[PDB]
Amino acid sequence: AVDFSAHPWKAPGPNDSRGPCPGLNTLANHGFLPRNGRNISVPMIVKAGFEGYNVQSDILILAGKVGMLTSREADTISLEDLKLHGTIEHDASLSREDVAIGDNLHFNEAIFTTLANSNPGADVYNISSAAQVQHDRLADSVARNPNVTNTDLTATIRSSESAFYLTVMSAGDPLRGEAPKKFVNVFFQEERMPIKEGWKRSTTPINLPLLGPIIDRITELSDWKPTGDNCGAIVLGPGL
Amino acid sequence: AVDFSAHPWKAPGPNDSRGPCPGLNTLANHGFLPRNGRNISVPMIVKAGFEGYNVQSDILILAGKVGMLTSREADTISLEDLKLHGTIEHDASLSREDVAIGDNLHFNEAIFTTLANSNPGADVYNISSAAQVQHDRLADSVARNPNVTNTDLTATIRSSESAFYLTVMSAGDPLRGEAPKKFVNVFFQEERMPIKEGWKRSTTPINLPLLGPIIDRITELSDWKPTGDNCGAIVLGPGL
Ligand code: HEM
Ligand code: HEM
Ligand SMILES: *[C@@H]1O[C@H](CO)[C@@H](O)[C@H](O)[C@H]1NC(C)=O
Ligand SMILES: *[C@@H]1O[C@H](CO)[C@@H](O)[C@H](O)[C@H]1NC(C)=O
Ligand SMILES: *[C@@H]1O[C@H](CO)[C@@H](O)[C@H](O)[C@H]1NC(C)=O
Ligand SMILES: *[C@@H]1O[C@H](CO)[C@@H](O)[C@H](O)[C@H]1NC(C)=O
Ligand SMILES: *[C@@H]1O[C@H](CO)[C@@H](O)[C@H](O)[C@H]1NC(C)=O
Ligand SMILES: [Mg+2]
Ligand SMILES: [Mg+2]
Repeated sequence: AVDFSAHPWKAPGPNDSRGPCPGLNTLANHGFLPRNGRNISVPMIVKAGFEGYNVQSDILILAGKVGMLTSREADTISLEDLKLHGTIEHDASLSREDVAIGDNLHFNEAIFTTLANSNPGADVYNISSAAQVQHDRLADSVARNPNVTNTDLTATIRSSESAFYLTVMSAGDPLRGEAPKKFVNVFFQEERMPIKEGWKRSTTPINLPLLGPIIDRITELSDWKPTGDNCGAIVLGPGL
Repeated sequence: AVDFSAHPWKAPGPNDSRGPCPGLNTLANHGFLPRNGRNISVPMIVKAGFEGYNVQSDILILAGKVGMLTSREADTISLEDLKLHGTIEHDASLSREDVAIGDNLHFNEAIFTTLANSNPGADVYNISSAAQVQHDRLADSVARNPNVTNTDLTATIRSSESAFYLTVMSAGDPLRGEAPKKFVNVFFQEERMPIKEGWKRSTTPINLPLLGPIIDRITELSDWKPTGDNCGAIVLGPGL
C-alpha cells in the first residue's frame, strides 16, 4: 500500500537531471525515482513504475534496457541521458521539438497545443484523438524538419507513448483507452501526478497485453506512412 | 591485482550456460564469471574482463548493455542468451556456423579451419591475416547462406571480435595487433586461458582508443563492401 502522501511532488532543483519522458520525470518529481534523476537502474524503474502507476515489469524491462544504452555507465542512466536522438528519442514528439530544428529535451507549450486542443467537445482524450494528434505532429515534422526520421520503429514508440498517457492517467479503468484532459494536462505541463484533481493509481495492472491493442488501434487510426529508407536502426551508445 | 591461481580452468558441464562468445565463455570456465554461466550483469562482465584480460570498462559497458537486450531479465543474462541472432550474434563468425544453415552457438572445428590456417609461415596471427580471414568467411556465407546478413554494423562487430583475439591473447604488447597462434588456438578450441603455454594477462589496458585503429585497419584490409540494404537494425529483445 503505497502512501502517496509520503511521495509529495516537488519541482526539480537546478542540479536535478530530467529527460524527455514525462513518465519518468513525474516519478522522479514524486521521489518514486531519486529526486536528483541520477544513477537510475532498470530494477529501480521497474519498482517505481509499479508503485507509482501500476505499470508492470514486461514493458519496463524492455524499454528500460534500451534506455540504458544512452549512458556511459554499466547499469544506470541519468534521466537527461534519454534525450539521445535515435535510441528512443524521436521526432514528432507530443510536447518536445525535433532535435534538428529545436529543443528535444524540455516541455514546450507551443508544441503541446496540438494535444491540448484535441478531442474537442469531450472532457477526455481517447484513442481516436490520440491518433489525430500523432498524424498532425508527424505532418508538422515533415513540413518543417528536412532531417525528419519516421519509421516503423519510431511510429510504434510514438503509439506506445500515447497509449501510456491514455492508460496511466485514466479515471481508473485503463482498458477504456481514455483519460481525463484535466489529468493528462497536469502530467505533461507539470510532470505531476494529479492527486488534488482526483487521480488515483490504476488498480488494474498496465502490461503489454493491455497496451498492445491500444497501440495498434492508435497506429491504425493515424493514417500513417513511413519516410525514406524506413530503417529501424537504433543508436547503440552516446558519442558514436 | 588478480589471483589467477584462484581461477583454475574447468570444462563446462552439460547444464552450464555457454554462449557464442569465446571471451565470456573463457571467463566463465575460469570462474571470473559464474561457472554456471547464469545471472550475469554488466558490472560482473566489466570486473571479469578487467581481472582476466585487462579489458577496460568503456568497451565492456557498450557491448555488455547491448548483450543485456538478449534476455527477459531486468539486468542479467545467461551466456547462452547471447546467441540471439541479429542483436550481436551475426553470420560469418570465425568459429560458429550461420544460424540459417547450422549451429550459431557452439565451436565448430570445420569453420575454424580458415582462421587456423591463416598467416601461413608465421607463429602469430596479425591484422592482415585477421582481415583475410574475415574476407574469406564473409565470402563463404554469401556463397552458402540464402539469408546472409552483412551490414556496416555486422562488419564492425566482426572486426571488433578479431581485434579482441589479437589483443587479449597477445604476447604482452596488445598495440602490436598480433598474437601467438598457440595462444589463440587454445582460446577458441578449449575456451581456456593458455597459462601453461606461457600466456599472461596484458599489462597494457585494452580500451577503445587502443582497439579502434586495429578494428578500422582490419576492416580496410578485408576489402569490405556493402552488399545490400546495409540496414544496421538490431533485434531489441527475445521473441520479437
Ligand atoms: C522503461 C522506462 C521508460 C523509458 C526508458 C522511457 C523513455 C522515453 C523517452 C526517451 C521518451 C522521449 C521520446 C520522444 O518523445 O522523443 C519518452 C517519451 C514518453 N514517455 Fe517514456 N519512458 C519510460 C517509461 C514511461 C512511462 C512509465 C510512461 C508513463 C506514463 C511514459 C510516458 C511517456 C510519454 C507520454 C512520452 C511522450 C513525450 C512526448 O511525446 O512529448 N514513459 N519516454
Ligand atoms: C562486453 C561483453 C561481451 C559481449 C556481450 C560479447 C558478445 C559476443 C557475441 C554475442 C558474440 C558472437 C558473435 C558472432 O560471432 O556471431 C561474440 C563473439 C566473440 N567475442 Fe565476445 N562479447 C563480449 C566480450 C568479449 C571479450 C572480452 C572478448 C575477448 C577476447 C571477446 C571475444 C569474442 C570473439 C573472438 C568472438 C568471435 C567468435 C567467432 O567469430 O566465432 N568478447 N561476442
Ligand atoms: C552514477 O552516475 C554518475 C554519472 O552521472 C557516475 O559518475 C557515478 O559513478 C554513478 N555511480 C554511483 C554514484 O553509484
Ligand atoms: C473519442 O471521443 C470522441 C468525442 O466524444 C468520440 O467522437 C470518439 O468516437 C471517441 N473515440 C473512441 C475511440 O472512443
Ligand atoms: C542472482 O544474482 C542476484 C544478485 O547478485 C542474487 O541476489 C541472486 O541470489 C542470484 N540468483 C541465483 C539463482 O544465483
Ligand atoms: C602479418 O604477418 C605476415 C607474415 O609474417 C606478414 O607478411 C604481414 O606483413 C603481417 N602483417 C602485419 C599487419 O603486420
Ligand atoms: C531465406 O532466403 C530465402 C530465399 O533465398 C527465403 O525464401 C527465406 O524465406 C529466407 N529465410 C529467412 C529466415 O528469412
Ligand atoms: Mg522527441
Ligand atoms: Mg555468429
